[PDB]
Amino acid sequence: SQDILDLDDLVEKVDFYLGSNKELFTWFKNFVGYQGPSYKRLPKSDTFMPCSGRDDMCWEVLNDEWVGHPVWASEDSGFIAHRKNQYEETLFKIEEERHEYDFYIESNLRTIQCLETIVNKIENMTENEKANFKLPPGLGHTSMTIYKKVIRKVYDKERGFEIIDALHEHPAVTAPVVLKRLKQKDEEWRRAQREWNKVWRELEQKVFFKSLDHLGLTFKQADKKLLTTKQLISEISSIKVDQTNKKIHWLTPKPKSQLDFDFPDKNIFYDILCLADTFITHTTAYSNPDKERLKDLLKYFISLFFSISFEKIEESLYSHKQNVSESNRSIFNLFANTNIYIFFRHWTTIYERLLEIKQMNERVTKEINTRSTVTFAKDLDLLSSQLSEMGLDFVGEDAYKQVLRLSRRLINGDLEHQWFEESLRQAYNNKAFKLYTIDKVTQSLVKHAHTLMTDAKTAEIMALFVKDRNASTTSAKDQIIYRLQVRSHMSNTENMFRIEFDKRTLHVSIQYIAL
Amino acid sequence: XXXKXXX
Amino acid sequence: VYEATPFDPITVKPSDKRRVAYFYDADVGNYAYGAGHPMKPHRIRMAHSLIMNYGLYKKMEIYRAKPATKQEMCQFHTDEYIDFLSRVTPDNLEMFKRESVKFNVGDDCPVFDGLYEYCSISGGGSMEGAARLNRGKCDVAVNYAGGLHHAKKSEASGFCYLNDIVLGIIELLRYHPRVLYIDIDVHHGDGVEEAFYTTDRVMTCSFHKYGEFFPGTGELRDIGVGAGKNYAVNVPLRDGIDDATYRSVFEPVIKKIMEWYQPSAVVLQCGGDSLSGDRLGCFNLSMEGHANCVNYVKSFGIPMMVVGGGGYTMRNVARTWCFETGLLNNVVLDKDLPYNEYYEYYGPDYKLSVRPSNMFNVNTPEYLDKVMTNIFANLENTKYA
Amino acid sequence: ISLQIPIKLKSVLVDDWEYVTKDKKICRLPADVTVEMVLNKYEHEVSQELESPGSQSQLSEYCAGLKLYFDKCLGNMLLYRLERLQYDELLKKSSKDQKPLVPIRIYGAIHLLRLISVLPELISSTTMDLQSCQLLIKQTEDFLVWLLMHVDEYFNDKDPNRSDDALYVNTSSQYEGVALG
Amino acid sequence: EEEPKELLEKDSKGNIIKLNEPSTISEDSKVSVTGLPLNKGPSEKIKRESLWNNRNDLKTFLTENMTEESNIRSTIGWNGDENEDFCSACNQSGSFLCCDTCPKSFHFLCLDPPIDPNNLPKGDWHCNECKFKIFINNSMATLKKIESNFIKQNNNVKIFAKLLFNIDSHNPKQFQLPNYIKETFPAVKTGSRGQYSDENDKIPLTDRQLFNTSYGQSITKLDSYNPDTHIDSNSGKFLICYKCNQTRLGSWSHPENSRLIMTCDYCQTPWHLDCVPRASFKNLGSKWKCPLHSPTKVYKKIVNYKVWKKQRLINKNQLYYEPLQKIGYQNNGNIQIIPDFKITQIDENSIKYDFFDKIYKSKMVQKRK
Ligand SMILES: [Zn+2]
Ligand SMILES: [Zn+2]
Ligand SMILES: [Zn+2]
Ligand SMILES: [Zn+2]
Ligand SMILES: [Zn+2]
Repeated sequence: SQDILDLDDLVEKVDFYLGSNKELFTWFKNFVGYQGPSYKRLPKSDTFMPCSGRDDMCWEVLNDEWVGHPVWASEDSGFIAHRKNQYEETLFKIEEERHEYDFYIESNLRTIQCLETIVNKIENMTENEKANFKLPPGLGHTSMTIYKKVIRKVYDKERGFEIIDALHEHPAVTAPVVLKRLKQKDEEWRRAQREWNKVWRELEQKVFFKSLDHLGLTFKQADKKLLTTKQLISEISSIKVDQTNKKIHWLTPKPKSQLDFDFPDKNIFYDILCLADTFITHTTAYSNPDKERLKDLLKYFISLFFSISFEKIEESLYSHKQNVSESNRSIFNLFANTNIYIFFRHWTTIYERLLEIKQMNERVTKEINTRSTVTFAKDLDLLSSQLSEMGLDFVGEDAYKQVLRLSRRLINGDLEHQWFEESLRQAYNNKAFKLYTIDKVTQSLVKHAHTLMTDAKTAEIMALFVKDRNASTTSAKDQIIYRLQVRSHMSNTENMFRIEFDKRTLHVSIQYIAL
Repeated sequence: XXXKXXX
Repeated sequence: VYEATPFDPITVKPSDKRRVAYFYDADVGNYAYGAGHPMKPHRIRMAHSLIMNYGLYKKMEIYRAKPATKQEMCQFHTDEYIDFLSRVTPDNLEMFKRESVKFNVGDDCPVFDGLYEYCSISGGGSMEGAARLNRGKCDVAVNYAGGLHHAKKSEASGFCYLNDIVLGIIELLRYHPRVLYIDIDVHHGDGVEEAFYTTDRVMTCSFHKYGEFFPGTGELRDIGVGAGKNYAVNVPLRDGIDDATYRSVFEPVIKKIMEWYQPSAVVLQCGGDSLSGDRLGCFNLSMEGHANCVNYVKSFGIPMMVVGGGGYTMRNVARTWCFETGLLNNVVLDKDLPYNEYYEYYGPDYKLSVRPSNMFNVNTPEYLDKVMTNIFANLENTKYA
Repeated sequence: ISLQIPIKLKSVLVDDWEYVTKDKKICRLPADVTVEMVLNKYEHEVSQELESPGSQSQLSEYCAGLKLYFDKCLGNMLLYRLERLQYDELLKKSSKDQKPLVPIRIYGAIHLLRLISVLPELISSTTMDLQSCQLLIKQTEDFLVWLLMHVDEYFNDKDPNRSDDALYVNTSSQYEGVALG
Repeated sequence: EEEPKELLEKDSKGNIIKLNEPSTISEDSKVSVTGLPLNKGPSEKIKRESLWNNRNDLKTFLTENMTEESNIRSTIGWNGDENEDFCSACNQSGSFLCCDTCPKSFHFLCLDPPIDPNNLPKGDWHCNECKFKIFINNSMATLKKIESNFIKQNNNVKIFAKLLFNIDSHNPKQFQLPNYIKETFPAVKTGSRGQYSDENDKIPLTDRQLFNTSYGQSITKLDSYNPDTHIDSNSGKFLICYKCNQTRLGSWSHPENSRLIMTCDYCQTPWHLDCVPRASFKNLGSKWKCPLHSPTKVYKKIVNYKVWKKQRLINKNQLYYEPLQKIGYQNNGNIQIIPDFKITQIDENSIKYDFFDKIYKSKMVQKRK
């Protein structure tokens, strides 16, 4: 409107301003009728007498005017280095030492070959021609420097150049002696390389699968932070805030949920209960009177919520531990305080960390039960026997039966928390890092159940839930009475949730509530 | 600093 | 425009049997970039050792392209730059102090013995590999010693002293009206894109990270200038791209290029940097993720040149290069590994495989849906051949 | 010792110091309007309306002194580190061509303005008396007012990346490698 | 120490029948391996720390006999066609031609005339100051007899006499604006070695923030869901992106649903990296600017590449002369929204009317066509 900016730029910027609001920008376009960072330019300064072999097409078609440099699009300071685990750095160090040995041995071998051909020439030539023979620079072969480096590395660089000169000159001597010495160095470096290969292989076995464990090495510390009350409410509140923002700037009324936790597979609940029972039986913090109440509460909550026919757990767990010693019903709201929510969030965290293990277990049992050797690691014993000597390799049986058995071994402490990591590493590639914290997550789940009963008002809300679920028919008035009754047992400043459950699909949706 | 991470 | 689907196993195309001219000098590999440097020419030998120990020399021709000459490198670089490379050695770098600073040689692209030989070998293969593609003598030239796509007209940037790819495309251009340079190295083909930034006869399409990595360039809006406008494509990506996503962005993009900028030759930089486990990379790709790129480019039935550029794991690059070589020959390689001269190098299970790590894939949809949407809009201008 | 540069020339100098150092774009030399041309136009314009030989000779002496001090100082205190390679290349070109360097006939108005800005420090560095200091400052301020009347002739804003007829030319990586290396 | 015998060790008449190989000893035990010497196996320490507590199949020697020397393509050669460590002139580091006499040091391209490193005058080189010291003898009477004569011989430019005189006695000095001109613009600020910076340049990060950040920190806000703290720090609320109008963080059990968000350096408006198409957080270089700010360079084509730049911010010299408003009143682009570098003060309704009549009278002009 003052002839400093044109229509195109105005519309382009108003797009960033009046963007997602499609109607207003449509009006703007209709009324106003709207129908490279790098590569600076070198002007012409000097391109005269470069490229002594350039030709017509090559000269012109190429680009000389526009130039680009790393420092133009770096603001004089940039090019950060991608971070690497200490295991990746150990792999790099091993690789760099292997390369050192190979580069100094293979080049010595190339020079040995050239010198062997030369010496063969010398032997089949008579004394006179020996004394007159004279190799040219490069020894007649394609290279001109490799033999130079090889001799310099071996022969006292000053005397090394003295050699590289004598060799080019009279080779009736020198070439034989130089070949001998190169043979001695070759065998010595081969011995050393063979010795070093053991330690390099062992270090590689130790650190390899860890190196590829990026999201799993930070795990077990990110779980502690992000698996907490604050973070768990933060996620739900954020989804609610996004819905309320598409309420400010998009439809006002519609959302009636914010999470959609789903449970396609039963028979994982029993595994969670088994792990909880094992932990309970191991803990010294609780006393035996408390452990039984904890176990009963855990087995009872899920059977009440998902309607899992309590006896089913009774028989399934008993069968699981039997072989151990041989060696109108519809949507049903729950309502909750922060205490119930984090407990029922730990439960779904475990279930979600085991469902992936189930699917990958099908595929990965298929895989592992066909893990082929090759041919030459066995003759030379080049494979990692460590995970087999202590029987952590997943050969022989299922994957979603050895993960849980190993978890039990870990909770009881019979299994080191380090070897469990490796066992879950080179038995899943690296896809079960979320299981690295299975003792800690189950410990937290049992602690939250303990808080669930030995709190006071939380136990009362749980009792109210028990009363409501065991009902047969409920009305909107009954639901309202449920809401106010649960609220009565929480301060007006506490958060209330609306955990919902549908028996048909075994999917539960949270409905974070505003006072 | 204005180059590859290099050695 | 970006829809993600799982990654299917690589299957050779039965209707695209190709003659393959695989270039390898028994000397490239005896040169070292230093005592701690990432780039290591020994990778090329290890790729050969697998290629040879596997059965592939029966299905291909091994050529030792003669080293390039000064007047032959100068077709892209400058007289003084080449004159500098041909005379600088570790024992005389001092006398070239001004030139070393001038040409960016000494700090991260060091002066190692036989530097000139290495570039000549890399240059000769790329030039000669294009010659065979030119004189209808082969349908695929494999030079896993060039691919040095960072060297520019007069500077040795990022371990690349001589931009042999330009020499190759220059040779490919004395025959083929158009070329397409797909680069899939994690870094960006600054040297190659710069050389053909103004011309419409070469479309440099580079996939890379962009934002804080060595090249620095390659922003989505670097689409060429002058007549070469819209004939340069850049696909900036974030850390930890995986096969399912790379394949879902690489494939639709390359299809649209090949469909509208109908080329008569293809150069495919195959850099091992974009593979999980890199020493200077942040891409989470398996061999099959890398190889799916090579197969797709092959699928289009156009003469191709495959060069090996960046790779610093030297084992995850040798494997894929062998897995690529034994994939242009229409035979899917075995997952075991033959007894090579370098078998200790290979991991716990001495198998032809590079394992993706669990890194988080941050290249979310609705971003790759915008990068591809922009690229498609630009390519709409190349629609008219 | 308190020179009054108009804010417009301050903005021009601050564009210059933010180009040669941040954007690494040295000036286009030889310029379209060198120091000789600008000083000569200044003389031929102002002396045309001055009064008395005293003033008509003060102008003539001031321009001559400006030119002679520019020629001896530019190589010494008017180039950023980046421009000291352009300067060296011009010097070597002169030596080869056997034509002694004459910066007044090569460099443009921006470097003259640099000289103006640095002037007070140089005046303070001498034992030069108060009367001459007053006269110098008055003449320089008059000159700067004149340049203000003709700012959109010597310091127009043009894009080096969009026109070859721009006062600034982007450097090359191989240029600033030597210049700042 | 046996003498460094010249290996050939000719015996009778240069027949070289007998040799004498150099002693290796060195270049051996060199301990330059990235470990211990190359001829020795891994150390006992490395062993203890590191351990875990088919040649007939080699198809390699069969390579020379299937490699064909290849020579096609051009192949014709295409024949045809004590001393200071910083430069006293620019105050920076580099190679120096240190003075034998003076303690000052200069670059080779900072001297006057610039000196080529490979074409040094060699011998002994003096700086301008020491040359003047020996040319003047440091006494005042001779210096007077010299400088007054100089002034007399320069009568034509006597007005500039001493300025001309004093150049000879000064070493070369890099040009830098005196502070009395930079101060006019509070935004600008010098850099570490003269890198002349503005408000648009990001504060540099420290080595602690880059080289010490653990896995998941720094530029590493791309590797984990760990930086879920894209929640408004000051208020504890959620940083909402301006375009999608929501904050995405998913859960620790669904980190793939989180979308990166960044706050603009100039105005702290949050944006999704996927909404303003970007591939990384800046963290370096310049300060990020939303796509929601007004342009500074407004390059215009009507070629007529007429440039428009927003006048640099002036010291509180700054003037705001009040309008009488309504149409006209053509400011260049400078404005100070209100409820000789004169920042015009346009209030609110004037913009409305000015845009209204611009677009309307332009549409009527189109009608004229
Ligand atoms: Zn690379
Ligand atoms: Zn200096
Ligand atoms: Zn001195
Ligand atoms: Zn902003
Ligand atoms: Zn957004």
